[PDB]
Amino acid sequence: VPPHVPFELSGAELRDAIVQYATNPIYHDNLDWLNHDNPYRRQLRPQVLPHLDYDKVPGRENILNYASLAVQRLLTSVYEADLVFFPKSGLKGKEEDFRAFYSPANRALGERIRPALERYAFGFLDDEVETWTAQSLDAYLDSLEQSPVEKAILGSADRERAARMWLVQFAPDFLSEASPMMRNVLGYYGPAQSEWFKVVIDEGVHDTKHSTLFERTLESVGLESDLHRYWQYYLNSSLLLNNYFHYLGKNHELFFRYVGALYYTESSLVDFCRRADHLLREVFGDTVDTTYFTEHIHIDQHHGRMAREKIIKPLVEAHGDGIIPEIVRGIEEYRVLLEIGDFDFSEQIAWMDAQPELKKLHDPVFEGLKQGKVDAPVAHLVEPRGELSNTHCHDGDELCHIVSGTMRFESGLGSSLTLQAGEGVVIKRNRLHGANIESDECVYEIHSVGDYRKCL
Amino acid sequence: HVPPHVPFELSGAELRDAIVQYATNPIYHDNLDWLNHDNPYRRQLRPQVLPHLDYDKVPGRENILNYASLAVQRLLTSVYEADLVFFPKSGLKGKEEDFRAFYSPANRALGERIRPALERYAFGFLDDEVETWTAQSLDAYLDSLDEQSPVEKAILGSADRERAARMWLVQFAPDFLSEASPMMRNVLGYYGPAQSEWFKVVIDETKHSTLFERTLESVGLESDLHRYWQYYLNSSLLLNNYFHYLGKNHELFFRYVGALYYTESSLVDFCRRADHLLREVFGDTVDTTYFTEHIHIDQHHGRMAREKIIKPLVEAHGDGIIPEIVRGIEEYRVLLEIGDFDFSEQIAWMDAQPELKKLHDPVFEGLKQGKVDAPVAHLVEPRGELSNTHCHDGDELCHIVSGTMRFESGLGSSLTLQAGEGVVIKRNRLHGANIESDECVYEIHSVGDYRKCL
Ligand SMILES: CN/C(N)=[N+](/O)CCC[C@H](N)C(=O)[O-]
Ligand SMILES: CN/C(N)=[N+](/O)CCC[C@H](N)C(=O)[O-]
Ligand SMILES: [Fe+3]
Ligand SMILES: [Fe+3]
Repeated sequence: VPPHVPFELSGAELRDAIVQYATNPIYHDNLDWLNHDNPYRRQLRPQVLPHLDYDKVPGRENILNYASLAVQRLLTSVYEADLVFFPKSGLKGKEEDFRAFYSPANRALGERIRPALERYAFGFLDDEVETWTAQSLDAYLDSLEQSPVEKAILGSADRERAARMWLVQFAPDFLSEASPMMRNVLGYYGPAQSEWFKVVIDEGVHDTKHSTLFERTLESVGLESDLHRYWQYYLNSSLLLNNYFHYLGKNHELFFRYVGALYYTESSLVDFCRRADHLLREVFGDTVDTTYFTEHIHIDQHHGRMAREKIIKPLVEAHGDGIIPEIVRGIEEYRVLLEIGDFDFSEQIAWMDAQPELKKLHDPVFEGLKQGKVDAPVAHLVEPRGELSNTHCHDGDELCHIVSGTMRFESGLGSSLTLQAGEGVVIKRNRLHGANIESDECVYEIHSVGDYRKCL
Repeated sequence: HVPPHVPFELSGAELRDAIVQYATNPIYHDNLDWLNHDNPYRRQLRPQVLPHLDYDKVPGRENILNYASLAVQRLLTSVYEADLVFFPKSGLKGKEEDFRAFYSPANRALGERIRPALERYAFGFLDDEVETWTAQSLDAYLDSLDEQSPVEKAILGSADRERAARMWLVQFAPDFLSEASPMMRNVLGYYGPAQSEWFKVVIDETKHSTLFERTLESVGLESDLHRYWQYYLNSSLLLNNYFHYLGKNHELFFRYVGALYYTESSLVDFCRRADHLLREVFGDTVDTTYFTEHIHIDQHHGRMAREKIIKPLVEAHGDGIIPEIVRGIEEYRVLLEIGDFDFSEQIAWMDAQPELKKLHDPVFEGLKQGKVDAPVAHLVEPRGELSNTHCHDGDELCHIVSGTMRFESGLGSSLTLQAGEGVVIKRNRLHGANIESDECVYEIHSVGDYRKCL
């Protein structure tokens, strides 16, 4: 038997493999803000990927940096090669893209880089979450206010816009509802397998399928339900939460983490749906369809009790107390990700609402640079009409200054500024944004100021 | 600027090395026993032979029961099954290291890198075995689809009916004990009304795996995966793997739609024959509930598949998908033919062991007359060196010089070979051996066609 060479992929070889995956034409920059009923095109900004360091895994303070957003986008695309999608309008005329996404090559290239991407995406959780007995576990589960999202949306300068931005964050999860969970039903194991399957079944009648109900919610507020129309408006943290469940479902060494996360999500579901129904009704009035959420507003309309009694209990008995720390870890990791999502979304809404003031704030920041309060690297850019900078973020504060021409500066769904000669905008660290050129040519500068407040 | 795309490429020595890399995980090394003992993480891939196979030369149908094809089928089963959840019947306690060796980032990535090449090797021949359509002509075709069956003939014609039937039943263990797992692969995602129709079929599969457990146990077999790994025929793995292939690779979704229609439409006849044959072989003691769940004509999802899956998909996605639907049906039918042949051949081979032990004498004598010039391998193996099951691409003569060998030809099919004895080993037939003396000295003569030595 030849010696086993352990799997290894790092450094330049890893960078090249990531670029190889992501340079498939279906991943190149979109010329528009939206994907138009084409579930095979996902914007991975492959031109930036050669310049990121995938070997240096970020901690929590840096997980909203651009490299993390880039990796979350990559991971979503890799996981979704296992999911079936067809366009709403049918496959006719989209066969080439279908075959580009579902190909032996696209799968193999993505699967080769998946281990490194998962370390980059989830490695920080090792430091955010810390032997057990059946006794300790029972106490723990037993021990488990206006929410951050409610505050963000209800306090917004534009409540309807803020709520629409919120709703599109759920498109990949709710429109493919239960897909990551279904990954745990394949195979051959104990009575717990049928219990898992029961939960999945709840999430074959198409009209009552929960994804169909969420389609109606989106359509009732003027949004569309084709995946991934709103790709460029998906926040880092939203992708992270969705990806976490594909991670747990695909990687069966993490099965017991999923068991924990299932218990916690089912136990929290009714409160989540009640709040969602209330908030949406307050924002949109009679016209919003909240049936997706009201399917679970009755106190017993969840699978939490069954998860504890028919999944956790039999698994601990069968497989021993060694699995308990994994159950707890799934719960605690998921709770960390929820915190990150609340922060990221709140920050994004504030950033969208502040655009007029951040356009004005360009003036004193630009003046500060002239006075030499900060010595800021400058990038000088010249871009033609319709060069659409697909959405991204930067790791420090940046000042965008227009020398000549006209730019549409995009900060969120329904959140835009028109920047003309001599105008600009303060771009806040980690905030999702993009731009398009509206004149024949636009000449502009990006100044890397670090902390814009030092220029004031 | 966007860097140029380097197309995915893996072939030649790099591919061989990658296959060996995957398969040298300790959980894949040769078993010291004939059976896996309630450990679903250990699968025998005979990694020591893998460096010497040519994965670039894709076999045609005449060669798909050759050893390289068996080796690739074993590899593919293991690669696909990393996506399936298994725990031991006795629980995970004491098997955690193997659990983590199978479900690891490395094991998955190594298997996925080689999956494209393995699938070309496994299924490439179908391109030449199966050859624009309209909704009209598809209807005519489906309408045109339809005497002991080959399996009935093989089992009821056997020298040992109970043994033949047990050998048959273990072939289904990976499929039936994980029932509907490959089909479940098609329900993930977001597509039309057909998604919910697919899901309904999956739901419809007491859970059926539990019923098959009872069938196995009623005839003295065990239901832990993969106890009987070394007795799984090439063709059985091929049939199971085909459905994981269709389910994992969504460019093949429409092939799966066709294969679903055909399997549902053939299910009742299959189950009726299985029930009758098992009752004849075993009498009152066999539990056939797994099969009698589907002995009623038209009580399958065939009509729904045609009206609620095929029809809406053709309307939505166009007539371009129709040839793929047909191809799934025709490919599956080819694989069934191969399975019928392979299983029939294996049962005949098991039943003929006493004659093939006697036939060693004239074949060995023929080699002395100078009838065939045959390459000879001279082997010396200690007690308990268990040659995990495999096959050869030509007929081989095994001759024992000294010591004692258990020569294994199938489940419950064994010969004891002593000094001066041996056996004719028929090409493509699954077999192995164990050494029962302190040392056994023996010879393998590559005779090609043993009949030329007579
Ligand atoms: C308004 N521009 C901006 N925020 N940039 O980061 C520069 C964009 C540079 C280039 N068009 C791209 O998409 O990378
Ligand atoms: C009875 N022996 C036999 N049929 N062989 O092919 C050779 C056995 C060679 C070696 N033990 C192996 O497992 O490959
Ligand atoms: Fe930018
Ligand atoms: Fe042999």
